[PDB]
Amino acid sequence: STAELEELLMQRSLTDPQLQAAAAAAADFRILPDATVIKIGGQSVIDRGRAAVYPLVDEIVAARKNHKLLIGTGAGTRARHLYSIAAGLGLPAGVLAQLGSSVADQNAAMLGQLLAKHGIPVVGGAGLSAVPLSLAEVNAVVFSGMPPYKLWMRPAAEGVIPPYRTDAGCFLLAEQFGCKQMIFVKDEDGLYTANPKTSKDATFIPRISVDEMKAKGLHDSILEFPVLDLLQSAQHVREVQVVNGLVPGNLTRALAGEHVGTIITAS
Amino acid sequence: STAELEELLMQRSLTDPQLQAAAAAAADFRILPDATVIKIGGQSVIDRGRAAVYPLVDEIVAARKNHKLLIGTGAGTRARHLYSIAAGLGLPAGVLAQLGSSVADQNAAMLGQLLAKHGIPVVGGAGLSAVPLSLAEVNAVVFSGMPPYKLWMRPAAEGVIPPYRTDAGCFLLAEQFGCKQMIFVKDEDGLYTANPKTSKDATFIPRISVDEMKAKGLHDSILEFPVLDLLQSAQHVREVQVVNGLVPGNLTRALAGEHVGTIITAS
Amino acid sequence: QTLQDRDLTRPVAGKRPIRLLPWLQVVKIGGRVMDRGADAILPLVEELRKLLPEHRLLILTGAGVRARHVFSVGLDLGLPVGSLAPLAASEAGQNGHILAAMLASEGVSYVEHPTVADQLAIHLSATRAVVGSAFPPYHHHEFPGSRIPPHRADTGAFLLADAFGAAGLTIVENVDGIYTADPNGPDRGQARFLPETSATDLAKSEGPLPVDRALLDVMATARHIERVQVVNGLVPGRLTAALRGEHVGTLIRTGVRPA
Amino acid sequence: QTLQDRDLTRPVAGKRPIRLLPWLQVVKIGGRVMDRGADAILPLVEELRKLLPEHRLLILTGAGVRARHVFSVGLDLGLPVGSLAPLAASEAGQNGHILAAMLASEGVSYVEHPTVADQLAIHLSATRAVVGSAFPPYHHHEFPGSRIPPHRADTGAFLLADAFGAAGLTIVENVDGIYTADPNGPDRGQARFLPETSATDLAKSEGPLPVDRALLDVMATARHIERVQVVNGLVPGRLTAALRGEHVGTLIRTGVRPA
Ligand SMILES: Nc1ncnc2c1ncn2[C@@H]1O[C@H](COP(=O)(O)OP(=O)(O)OP(=O)(O)O)[C@@H](O)[C@H]1O
Ligand SMILES: Nc1ncnc2c1ncn2[C@@H]1O[C@H](COP(=O)(O)OP(=O)(O)OP(=O)(O)O)[C@@H](O)[C@H]1O
Ligand SMILES: Nc1ncnc2c1ncn2[C@@H]1O[C@H](COP(=O)(O)OP(=O)(O)O)[C@@H](O)[C@H]1O
Ligand SMILES: Nc1ncnc2c1ncn2[C@@H]1O[C@H](COP(=O)(O)OP(=O)(O)O)[C@@H](O)[C@H]1O
Ligand SMILES: [Mg+2]
Ligand SMILES: [Mg+2]
Repeated sequence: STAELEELLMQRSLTDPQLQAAAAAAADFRILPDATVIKIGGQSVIDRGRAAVYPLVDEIVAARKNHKLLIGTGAGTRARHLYSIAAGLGLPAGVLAQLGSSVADQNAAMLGQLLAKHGIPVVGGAGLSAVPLSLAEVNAVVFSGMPPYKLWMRPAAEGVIPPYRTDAGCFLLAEQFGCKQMIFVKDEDGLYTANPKTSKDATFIPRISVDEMKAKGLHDSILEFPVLDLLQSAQHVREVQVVNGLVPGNLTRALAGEHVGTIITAS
Repeated sequence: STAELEELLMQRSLTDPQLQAAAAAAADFRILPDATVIKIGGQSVIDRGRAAVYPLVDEIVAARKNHKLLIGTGAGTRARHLYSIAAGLGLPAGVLAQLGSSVADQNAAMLGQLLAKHGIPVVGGAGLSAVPLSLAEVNAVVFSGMPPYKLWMRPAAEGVIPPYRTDAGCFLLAEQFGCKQMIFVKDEDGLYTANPKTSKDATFIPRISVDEMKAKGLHDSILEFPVLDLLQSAQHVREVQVVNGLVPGNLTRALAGEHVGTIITAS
Repeated sequence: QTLQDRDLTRPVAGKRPIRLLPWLQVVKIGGRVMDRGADAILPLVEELRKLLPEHRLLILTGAGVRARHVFSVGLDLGLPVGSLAPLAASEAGQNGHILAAMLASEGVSYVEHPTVADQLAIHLSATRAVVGSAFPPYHHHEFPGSRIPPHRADTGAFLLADAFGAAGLTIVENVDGIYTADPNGPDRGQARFLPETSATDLAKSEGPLPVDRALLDVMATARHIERVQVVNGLVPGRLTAALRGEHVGTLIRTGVRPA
Repeated sequence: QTLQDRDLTRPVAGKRPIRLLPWLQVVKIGGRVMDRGADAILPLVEELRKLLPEHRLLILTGAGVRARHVFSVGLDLGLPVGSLAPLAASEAGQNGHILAAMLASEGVSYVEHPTVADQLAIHLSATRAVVGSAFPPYHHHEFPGSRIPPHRADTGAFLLADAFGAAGLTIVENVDGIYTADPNGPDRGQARFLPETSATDLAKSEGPLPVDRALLDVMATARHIERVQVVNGLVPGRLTAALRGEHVGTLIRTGVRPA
């Protein structure tokens, strides 16, 4: 009933459960259903320079013949330095958000310049107006991975580090556009039972639900912990895959739908 | 099998699950099965002076014709003052334990002197050696409610306030002696959904399990929160009753097994 | 004053974030108040005019009925919540343009969200008040779950007020405050006025509120704002009284500790 | 060194309780070591004799086999855990009397638990070491649950060491340390030596340990002691090496943070 929804929208508060339930029955349009969102890790990939980025640039150029890619960048070490300065001053999470965004912008600019000669642009602006044309024509765009919350960033329960960073920024774009998948490109095969960099014998985990991660204490391990909650609330992207971008071909296979790293499912 | 238990006791560590399970099958002897342990609140009763204590003294004298009573005392306001001094210095929970014990001793001495002419003694010492004879002859004893942990007091997760105080001290004596019941005498009818002294419209709760208390956030409300865990581990005292000692007859009725305040059950 | 306070060995709360605009008063004007047109807006503009020499004001407007209409069209088109959010935020902006124009002769202008985030201190040194949109610029990055954008005008205004460490946030509504049920809804016969409530209490409740439910969630992580009053802007003088801390509507306690 | 460390606004750990005897070394002698008689005790006494000019020592003895016997009789009589606890503590006291007598010519005496709780500072100013019972005086107030008293010699000794804020607690055992299984039990073929472990890891495990399981619980609430080494007192020199922090047995991390 478009009329009962229209009637509730005019006459009730948007907080009214009846209106909320009526809105949930609305049709569900996917804006870019054939596109895939990829995050290129800031700390895990871009901060590693040529030996990490150049092979992934080659994979992206090869992949954009068969896949439509929205390529988001993490921020990494320079954002961590900015957070340490600003948090040491007691500046609130809303102020730090801007700082992390500029680092993600730097990394999108650097990645984008390696791809410019292939026609692939860096896109920005509140509306991301350059995405539809670029995606139709050169099958890929590069964007900065931070969400645009700025001073309206929701703080964590404790501390001033912004809890929604470039994992969330990339995941939410995949969800908003109704993309067919979301692939996180990092520097490890996927999720382990502990940090594989500091843990003697952590066990690789190839598939896990959000609830299983939380029960194992892995909520804030491989992805920003709020991304697990966004994942469970998501309408369109109900799972994600994390892969090792340092291994040639992992991104390519993942784009084709292969199970190559860790698949994290909402349910 | 006394022989298999004897064999495990000699040959395994006491931490061995096989030994632990064998010991759990041992017979269960109740030392004072016909006695009842009562706690007289320090803050809620004894600190209130004559108007609170004298009516309860009369009830105790009347009750010891039909019931055998171990009457433990709380500590109350003076222990709180000692804790505030010592905690403000950063002294550890093991040092504060001694301080609270001396206040509970004061209150047992004061209560005991009101009962001396009825033959009822104050008993103490590590072994409580005076209990069996007093209980057989005058049907009541007064003891100090603090556990004797002293410097070996287990601290709470946070802070230096001893978490095992006079509720625990009284409950553990009831459990050790296998008494037929444990009655906490306070200054409210029992457990409410919030502190009835500071809450406009808290709801009286006449019966609740330990798990139900924890789920409602009432773990540290009417009793010291560790007492709920001791209650669930208890072999002999699987429930307790809290009653309002300011209402004449509540103690008497409770001693007779009447449901007059809040009954808290292990299960 | 409590025994726990005296315990030297207990964990200590972290310091609060530094306050950016501690002398600022934030006032959120409901879109549905603006929807009443001149009958409501003109007395509110005169009241605001008299507040300018008394307070430094960030005036943030909500969206009102037009956002319900664009939601109706957008939902019929199937659009996701990150498409609906900027469409509604636009309506809050238009209410801000209208309100600022009414105050232009007093030196008041509407400013866009980049200016609010970054240059508010300079503009509030220039003039006594500025107007902005109360909606946050979440745009494509609105949270999924509900098909209705959760972070709306109340929520944006509180996030800003608490990030600034402002002296207060007052929400100006078309009703007296929060009731136990919609005072204009099918159960308005059962509606009881709530002079005071905590955000945690409101969050556990179910049923409609005059404030975003996300407002209660961001109050739980608030660092500075201790209370927010919802007052009736259709009653002249209640905004003025609320800005002086007088209790003339519903006080929501955020759960931030005072001391 | 972490980003979280730098965050001025995060909660700060409470101060630690003041240390009563910060210069003290606490040494727990296993009852089963004492049970071996002169063959074990005489070399241990000579080692202790040479440690007296180097360390100030509170030497706490466990109970050993005799407590197993009194448990056997008491359980057969049906007695509850608060009856068994002081009967076992008595055996730890008798081991203390024996060990102190061997050191009497060095000025060492056994002291009862009231003296340990209240007058240890005066006695350790008089003499270089004193002996006590490692069992705590929980007596009737032992916790129910297991029919075996949970708070035994390891647990008492750690509670004291941590309450004192002592420089260390070393546990002297009749094995090299903690294995993955009882190195004298039916699965000793599978027993793997653990040079280092955390108490949280040991607590999640099931199976026997050479230390009380309550030891791990009181380590979780510890405030000062960061590590406890379990060493083999049947190997002369390992106690001496452990008191200088050399890694000669199993190190248990309590989870207390260092900085
Ligand atoms: N429990 C409640 N207490 C008070 N009002 C309620 C309650 N539940 C629903 N309402 C309704 O909410 C109405 C206000 O609607 P709403 O909050 O959407 O307007 P607004 O705040 O002006 O708009 P915006 O959020 O766009 O600024 C009130 O007139 C009332 O009818
Ligand atoms: N995982 C394990 N690692 C090492 N020893 C173990 C383990 N499990 C069981 N044990 C046994 O525990 C024995 C030591 O027993 P126990 O700890 O009871 O003696 P103790 O500490 O001397 O006595 P007390 O606690 O009375 O001082 C070791 O000889 C070993 O056989
Ligand atoms: N259990 C885990 N499995 C896989 N990767 C992990 C795990 N824990 C942490 N990581 C990865 O290690 C990287 C950095 O870890 P973090 O805890 O942030 O410490 P730091 O950044 O100081 O190295 C992150 O990219 C994170 O995803
Ligand atoms: N929910 C409750 N129901 C019944 N009694 C309660 C409840 N909460 C607290 N009390 C009682 O109130 C008394 C004191 O409360 P407490 O929280 O210790 O504050 P204070 O000691 O400062 O008054 C205690 O005796 C306690 O048992
Ligand atoms: Mg509203
Ligand atoms: Mg041992």
